[PDB]
Amino acid sequence: KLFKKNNQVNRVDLDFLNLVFTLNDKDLTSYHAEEISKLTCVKNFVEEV
Amino acid sequence: LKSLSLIAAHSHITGLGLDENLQPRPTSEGMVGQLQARRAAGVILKMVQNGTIAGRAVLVAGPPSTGKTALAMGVSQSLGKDVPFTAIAGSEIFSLELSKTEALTQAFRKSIGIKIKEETELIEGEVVEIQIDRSITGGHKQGKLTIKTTDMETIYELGNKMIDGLTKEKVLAGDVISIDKASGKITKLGRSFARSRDYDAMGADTRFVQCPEGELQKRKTVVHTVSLHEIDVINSRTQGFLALFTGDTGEIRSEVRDQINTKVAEWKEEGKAEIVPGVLFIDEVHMLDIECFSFINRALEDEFAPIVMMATNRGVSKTRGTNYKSPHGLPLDLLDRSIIITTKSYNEQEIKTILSIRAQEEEVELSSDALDLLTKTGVETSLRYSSNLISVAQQIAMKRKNNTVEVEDVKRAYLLFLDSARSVKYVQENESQYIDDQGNVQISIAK
Amino acid sequence: KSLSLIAAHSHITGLGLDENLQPRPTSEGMVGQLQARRAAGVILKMVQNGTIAGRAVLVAGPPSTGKTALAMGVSQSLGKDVPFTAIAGSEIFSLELSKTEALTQAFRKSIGIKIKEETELIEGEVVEIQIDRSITGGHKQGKLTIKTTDMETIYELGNKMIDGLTKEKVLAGDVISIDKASGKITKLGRSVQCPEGELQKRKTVVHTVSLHEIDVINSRTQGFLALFTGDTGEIRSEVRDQINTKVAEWKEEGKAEIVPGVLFIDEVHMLDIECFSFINRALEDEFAPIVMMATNRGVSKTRGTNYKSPHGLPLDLLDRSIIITTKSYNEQEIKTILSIRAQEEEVELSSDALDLLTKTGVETSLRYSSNLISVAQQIAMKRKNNTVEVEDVKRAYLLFLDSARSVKYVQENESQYIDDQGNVQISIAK
Amino acid sequence: VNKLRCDRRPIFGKNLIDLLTKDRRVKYDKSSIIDNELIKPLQTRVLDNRKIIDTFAVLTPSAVSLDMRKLALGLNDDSSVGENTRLKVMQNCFEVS
Amino acid sequence: VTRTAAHTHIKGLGLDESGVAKRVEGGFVGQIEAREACGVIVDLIKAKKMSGRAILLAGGPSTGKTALALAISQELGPKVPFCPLVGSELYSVEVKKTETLMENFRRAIGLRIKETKEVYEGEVTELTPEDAENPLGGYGKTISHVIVGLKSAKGTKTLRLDPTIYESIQREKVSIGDVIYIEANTGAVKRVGRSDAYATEFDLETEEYVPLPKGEVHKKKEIVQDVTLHDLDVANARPQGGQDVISMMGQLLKPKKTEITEKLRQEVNKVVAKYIDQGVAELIPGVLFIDEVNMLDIEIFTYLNKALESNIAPVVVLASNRGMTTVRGTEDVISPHGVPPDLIDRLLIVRTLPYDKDEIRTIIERRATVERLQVESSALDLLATMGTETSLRYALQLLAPCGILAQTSNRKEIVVNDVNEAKLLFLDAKRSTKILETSANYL
Amino acid sequence: TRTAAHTHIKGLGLDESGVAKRVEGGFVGQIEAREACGVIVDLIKAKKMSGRAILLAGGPSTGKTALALAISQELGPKVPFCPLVGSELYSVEVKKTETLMENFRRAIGLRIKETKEVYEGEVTELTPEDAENPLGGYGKTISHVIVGLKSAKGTKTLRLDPTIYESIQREKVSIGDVIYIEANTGAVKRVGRSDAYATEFDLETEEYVPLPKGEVHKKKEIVQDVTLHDLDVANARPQGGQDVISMMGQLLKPKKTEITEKLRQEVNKVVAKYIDQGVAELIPGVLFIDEVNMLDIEIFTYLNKALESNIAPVVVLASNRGMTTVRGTEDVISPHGVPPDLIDRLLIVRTLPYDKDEIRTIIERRATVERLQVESSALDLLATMGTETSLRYALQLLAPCGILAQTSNRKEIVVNDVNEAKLLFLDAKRSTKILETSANYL
Ligand SMILES: Nc1ncnc2c1ncn2[C@@H]1O[C@H](COP(=O)(O)OP(=O)(O)O)[C@@H](O)[C@H]1O
Ligand SMILES: Nc1ncnc2c1ncn2[C@@H]1O[C@H](COP(=O)(O)OP(=O)(O)O)[C@@H](O)[C@H]1O
Ligand SMILES: Nc1ncnc2c1ncn2[C@@H]1O[C@H](COP(=O)(O)OP(=O)(O)O)[C@@H](O)[C@H]1O
Ligand SMILES: Nc1ncnc2c1ncn2[C@@H]1O[C@H](COP(=O)(O)OP(=O)(O)O)[C@@H](O)[C@H]1O
Ligand SMILES: [Mg+2]
Ligand SMILES: [Mg+2]
Ligand SMILES: [Mg+2]
Ligand SMILES: [Mg+2]
Repeated sequence: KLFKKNNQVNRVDLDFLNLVFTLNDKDLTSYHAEEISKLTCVKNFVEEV
Repeated sequence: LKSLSLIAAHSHITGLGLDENLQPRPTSEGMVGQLQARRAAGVILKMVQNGTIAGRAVLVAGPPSTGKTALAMGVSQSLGKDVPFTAIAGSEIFSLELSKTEALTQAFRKSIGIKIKEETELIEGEVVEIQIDRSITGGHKQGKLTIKTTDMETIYELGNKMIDGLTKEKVLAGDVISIDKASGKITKLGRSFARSRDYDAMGADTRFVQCPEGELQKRKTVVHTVSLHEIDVINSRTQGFLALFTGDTGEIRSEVRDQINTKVAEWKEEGKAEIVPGVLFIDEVHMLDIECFSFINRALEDEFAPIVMMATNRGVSKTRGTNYKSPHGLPLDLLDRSIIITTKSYNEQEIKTILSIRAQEEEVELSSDALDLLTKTGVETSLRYSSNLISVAQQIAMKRKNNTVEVEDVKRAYLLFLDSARSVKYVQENESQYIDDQGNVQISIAK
Repeated sequence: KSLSLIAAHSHITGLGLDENLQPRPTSEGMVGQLQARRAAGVILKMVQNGTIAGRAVLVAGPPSTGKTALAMGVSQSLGKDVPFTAIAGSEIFSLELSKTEALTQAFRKSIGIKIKEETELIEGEVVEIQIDRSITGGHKQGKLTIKTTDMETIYELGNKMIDGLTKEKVLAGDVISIDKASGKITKLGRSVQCPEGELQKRKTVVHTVSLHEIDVINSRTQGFLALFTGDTGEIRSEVRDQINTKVAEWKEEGKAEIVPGVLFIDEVHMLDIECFSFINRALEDEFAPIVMMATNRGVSKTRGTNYKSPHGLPLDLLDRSIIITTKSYNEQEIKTILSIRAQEEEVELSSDALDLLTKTGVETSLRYSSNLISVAQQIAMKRKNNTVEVEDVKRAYLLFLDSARSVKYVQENESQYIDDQGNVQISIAK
Repeated sequence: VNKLRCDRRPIFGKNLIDLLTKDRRVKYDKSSIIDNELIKPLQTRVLDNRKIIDTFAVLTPSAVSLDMRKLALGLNDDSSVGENTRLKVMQNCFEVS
Repeated sequence: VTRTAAHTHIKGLGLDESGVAKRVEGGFVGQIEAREACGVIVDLIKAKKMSGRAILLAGGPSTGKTALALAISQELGPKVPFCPLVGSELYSVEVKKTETLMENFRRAIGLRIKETKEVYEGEVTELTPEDAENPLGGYGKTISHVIVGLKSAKGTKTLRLDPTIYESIQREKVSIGDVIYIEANTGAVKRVGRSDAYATEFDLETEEYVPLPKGEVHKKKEIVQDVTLHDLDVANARPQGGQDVISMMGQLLKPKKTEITEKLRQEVNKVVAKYIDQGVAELIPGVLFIDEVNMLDIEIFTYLNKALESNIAPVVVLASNRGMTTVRGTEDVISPHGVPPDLIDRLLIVRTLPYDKDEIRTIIERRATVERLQVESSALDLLATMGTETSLRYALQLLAPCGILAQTSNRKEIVVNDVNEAKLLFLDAKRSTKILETSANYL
Repeated sequence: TRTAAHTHIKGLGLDESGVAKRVEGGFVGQIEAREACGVIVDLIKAKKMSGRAILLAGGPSTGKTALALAISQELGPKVPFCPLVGSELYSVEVKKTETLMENFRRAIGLRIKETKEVYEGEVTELTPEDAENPLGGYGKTISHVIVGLKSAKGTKTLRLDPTIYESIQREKVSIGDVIYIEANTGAVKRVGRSDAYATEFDLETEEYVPLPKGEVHKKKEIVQDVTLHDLDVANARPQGGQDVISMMGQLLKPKKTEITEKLRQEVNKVVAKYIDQGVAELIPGVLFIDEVNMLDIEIFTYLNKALESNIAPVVVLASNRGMTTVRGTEDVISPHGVPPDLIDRLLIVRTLPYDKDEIRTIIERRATVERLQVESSALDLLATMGTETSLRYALQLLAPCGILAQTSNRKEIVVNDVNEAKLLFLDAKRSTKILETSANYL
């Protein structure tokens, strides 16, 4: 508990930026990753803005 | 550019300076001089690009700082991407986890690559409406779902087993999914853009992608490049892919390797997979155990042996593991099957070009009189030495704030940092102060 | 407590000293060794001061003369609540752990930290405890009666409190202590004890934890098991680098304090040269214990090298260490030491037997006679007389040989004993 | 949310899941054989040897410490493990035989 | 109060802006040449352009090598990573020495990461599920959205959540009146504890109590935390994720070092190479320091040749004392400083001079001022002569015990009689050898 | 088409019951050597003798290994042959003795042949046949179950015992789906739906296989071969997905464990039981250890007791060295590196160096497999160079001469090309002569 003192203040999740990526082969495929990355919805939020 | 931008020992060397006639240029492609050695390396370059020959070794010989390491490194750059290359050291194959024999077998396995191609038939489209009747009649009432794409929209009938399969990974429609044609596998890509405004805080699974364009079902082929080593590690374990990253192989039995060889043979017979001959380079092989030498002698004759090149600067010396002194530091059996390429020490004219071409890499402007003193000190010292002084003199000149490095700053940089030959003298005169092999040292100055 | 039968050092307790640091002739089981006791006392007050850390001191001397007893008297005089670590030179060599990490682990063990925590506890006899099943009106309703001598009040439980009282079976009439902040119950006995006073009291709880104990917990899911099981297995240095900074912040905040314990190494002459090379760097750091090293041998070969360094230690390590020399005991001190052992072992020795035991102690060794003083009591026990006699000392002298006598016997009997070349004659004739 | 979706989506498998099952699945058929009687895996030998285990198992670990089993795995009433995780593990151990 | 072990009186190199070294600065006396030599090293470390460059400073014992190697680390600052290492520490039972050397090589360099997170936190006022009457055919029973109100000191706000993040709340067993922590990025919910005002409700309570969080409701914050690449590699090797019963025993097992493949390192260099292109991350070099390099085997010396030619190779500084000696692991090879000549060719040589007696007298003075004790000048001269007759580090050791004898004599200042008394109780190496030569058993 | 220092060797190149031919299978000269090995091929094909070892000795580049590859070709692909090096015996996982014993049992293979009658095809219909039960009862009683089978070119109707309804219920087959039925063993197997049913649904997750070709009733035989070691590994290794022991298989690491003698004997018992009934066939193989000089005396000792085993196969050894000190003993001196006690248990086959005229034919025969053609003039230089420098040097210079010929666009090697290739690549003697004239430490 003394080492559980506030962390996420200065802590980075490090799992949100995909530096843990070695866990991505279990449930995820190749072509689904390529098409999933190609189909992104970006530029729609810019229009709605 | 994709690699990290921090400068290395040799960052200037890119490719080899040989033309289509293989005649080397005096200064080209980042290198300088070494004409005959560069041509002898280019013969190996076309020897690899041909790919019709296997199981041969070649040696690069020379004294220290003669360009032997910048030679094999230039071969890997001209060889290009997608051609697998393995550069290790002879001291690295000594491991407590793996035996030297198997650790060397993996060193031979990683070099040769395999390209596998596979075709897929998938149905991907955004869903409009999904109807499934339950209590109206019963028993898989044949519901129908409507899949939408930008340029096409159709309605598909759903079978009983597909009714059972759609329940898992539940779909509310309003969604983009992809169904495998062969296995009927359901995959959920993610929600559309109209669903983004529903919640202020949403889970980590959610996401938004554009509707797929074109035909509903497509035929696409995918290409993969996987080395034989990765195949063997994957087949050796229930989960071997984690064993790749964790680095624990487990000393794969040689029994599985033959099965993998038969698999690759069948894949080549079917034409689905083609192999790319790779290159293996071992640096500083003057220190190696004799068991590794014999295992190299035998393992070089197999059907898949990557081309092996090595560099050793030791003269006639005792081999590690035996009392006798064999020439070159290697047994005569390894020298019997091999080809030796010798490198010669650079002259004064070439050293100044090796210097300026280095200042262009460090982006350090030099005066016309700085290369004179740095070259003069470069002749007595080793070429690998003054290259550090070209780096320090830039900072010493930076303290003086003015532009190019002046000669006086080079003299101060040489004064602050001793040469390897001077330290021997300063040690020999001060010997009583430094510790001795016998352990005797005089700490007190007072006598 | 702490059952112990007899130890070599069992008699000497806490060395001996005066406010002037001048040693008494006989003080607390310590005879002889005037200067050595004064220097060891200076080191002791240096540890108690705690202003200086990471200093090495060497204790040199002949075998069986004033060496280990010194460090024993320093450890006992240092007393409880301060760390003291004693490890043999052969103990740091390990197959599972590297010599460097096993050497750093002692440096981490020799420095402790005190952490204080304040809690509010309610303790007392429970006369009546009522607990009710869930109803629509409320989740659970219960009332426990905690009776103490000064005050008796009733508390209404907090739900999960009721799950703690129903979790472990509690019988009315036993004295328990309930922890509000911790959320657990501690039973101190039955009503064996008596209620002292008011139910709720604010107390502070001090915990003495070494740097090693802090280091192991963070490197593992459960590190406290790795403390006892010795499976620790080379904790990362990055974790320790975080522990040091966190401890620094704890010190600046005032929530913890550090105690500069002592690290004693027996048989340092047998340590490998790599460990000697690591100690030099380990001493110069911020957190390090005061190190005391003792070697019997001198002018010998260092393990791991061909050459012979003086005293058996490298000079680079000798620079960092201060050397203390011990002297061989005189005849008048040996009889007093053997008398102290006589008072320790409940052995009655006559003056006539003390003279012979002293003469044999001077002619051969002290460790020998101090072994004989124990054996003669049984030979005297067969005679049923309570006090040992000269004849029993002579019988114990002829029964159990000395080393010098055994060597002189082996030299004549060498033909019977096995030889370095492996030659032996088991046949009597020819 | 735009940056959230721009981050989350580009998760690339370093190789593939299809490369794992592509280099694994065997082209050869099942070929049901008597080799099933030539294997006799280690798990079945524990069942077939039941008599020898029953007769020749005698000695007992005379000295034990109770509640050292719960504390070894880290699952107990108070620990650093999650509250529901220790329960799910307890049920999984309660099921698997 | 404060602890001082043979150090802490050196606050840096103490160099002027022109690069000239003062006679005495920052606890350092003399050695202008070696100081000016290391300042340019610090400048090269700040330049960030050079990688793999190495500079060796070699001198006699107690010449100030290591003390200077701490001074450069003080000059770099806390932001620049500095990893101390000793040659004897590279040998490990778990993994080969080579993987430990390359491992520390990556432990030297470091990288900073910045990312923005938005969090809703506060006390839960009223939370209600919202169920859709439409069956939709996909599910038998579910919820369309879950509305959870949040109360904070500055203001209150109601939120609309998806059924999954509400299922997490149901896993946390949150009830009305308990403070929760909900992050938007990962979507994780954490219960801090019950609100402080509700504590008076029960006489005895198991749950801890915390005050209501400050802030309106929503908060925007970024985290600039910097992390070394090797820590990304270790975090990459051991996953912390998953609820599987296998993963639990994987957390229970002790961490065991393993040899990391070059492929994983290459992938980490790829993703970092992308993040430095987006500008979200900034890579900074760091310095590796090795003491007693002469203890290294010729194998590690050979691997250092290939390691220094790498692009990610950090700047490493080496320090050695002994003169020309047989290299460890070699039979007949004799090389200066105990380093092979091929490696000496790569490094830069800096030499360290001894100290004059008048400088030693000042060293004892400064060590006494940092020691806070009081020394007479007449005894200071004798301590200087004593230090010059035996060794420099012996007088700095002599300053410690005299303070105790002065307290027993109650004198505030050290007197010549005090140190003269301290000399008899404590002997140096030269006297110990002399008495060691003549005695019965090993003195 | 990849060629590494080999592939021009096809078999031993013998003739029928006679002296070996002059040139056959890429072999030139050394008729006595490949003849003596030719007898060893017959000894191995006899499948009688056990633990009989032979050793071929000779200088380097004398064709020692090509003879072992040749007899490996002569035995055939079905006969197991394990290439092995003396350096591979040292392993950190297990002791050298266990690795040697394992490689000794990797040599002998075992073949299994099985003939099973099958019934495959579509399902025309399924109807029960009601008959009176032996003891009177009100409920239904079925005597037999009728199953129709449709395949390409034929059709058939079958009658089965009523116990088939349990297996059919287990396989869940009803109508219009191709099944798999074994004659005597029985039950069923469902391979997949018939192909004509893919059109009735636009989207379905079940694949449709075509009807079986040929008759609905078939009889086929399948032969499977497995080595005894691969058999033992399966016995020692636990197999399960969810089992607790298998659960400890995951998250931990498998490592080679020393196999007990009891398990090996137990496998020998069942292998003998199946070989007595005629279903199993035991074919001994050949073990090959290159560079036996690299073996420690501890392994040489275990070979003495190991070669006297009953199931021990034929092992061929190669040692190029002359009188040497055996590894592990400094004072002991024995020829070839093999201790005299171990030499006593084997037969030595001498090898002789190749003549000049044989060398030229070696290069000219290597040119065909290399696909490169050379003139007669440039070949005469390759002969003299091959005899002076070394044999493997002229064979190594073939590819660089061809690449230089491609740089000069010529399709055949010329004297200028072999000289230019001589200057670029140096042999051992030239390099060792250069090391002496340089003080640079080169
Ligand atoms: N062709 C070349 N042109 C310019 N510089 C070279 C060339 N070859 C080598 N060098 C120089 O040699 C140095 C490396 O020498 P290296 O090959 O490592 O010698 P060795 O392998 O004998 O240790 C580099 O600093 C590089 O500047
Ligand atoms: N000053 C002393 N007072 C009392 N006993 C002593 C003293 N010095 C040594 N001894 C005795 O010596 C024995 C152990 O000797 P020790 O100090 O261990 O020698 P060393 O440390 O050289 O091995 C103990 O049993 C102790 O009784
Ligand atoms: N120039 C100097 N000024 C002040 N103190 C010094 C100086 N040089 C050395 N010292 C002191 O000497 C002590 C030991 O020197 P150190 O650098 O450890 O020697 P080495 O480099 O041989 O290990 C250090 O505690 C340091 O404070
Ligand atoms: N009869 C032959 N005809 C042609 N080439 C041969 C013949 N015998 C051996 N060789 C050549 O010798 C090489 C193999 O030599 P090897 O036996 O490995 O030498 P060592 O005796 O040192 O093991 C092969 O590349 C092959 O080309
Ligand atoms: Mg090199
Ligand atoms: Mg002792
Ligand atoms: Mg030091
Ligand atoms: Mg061979």
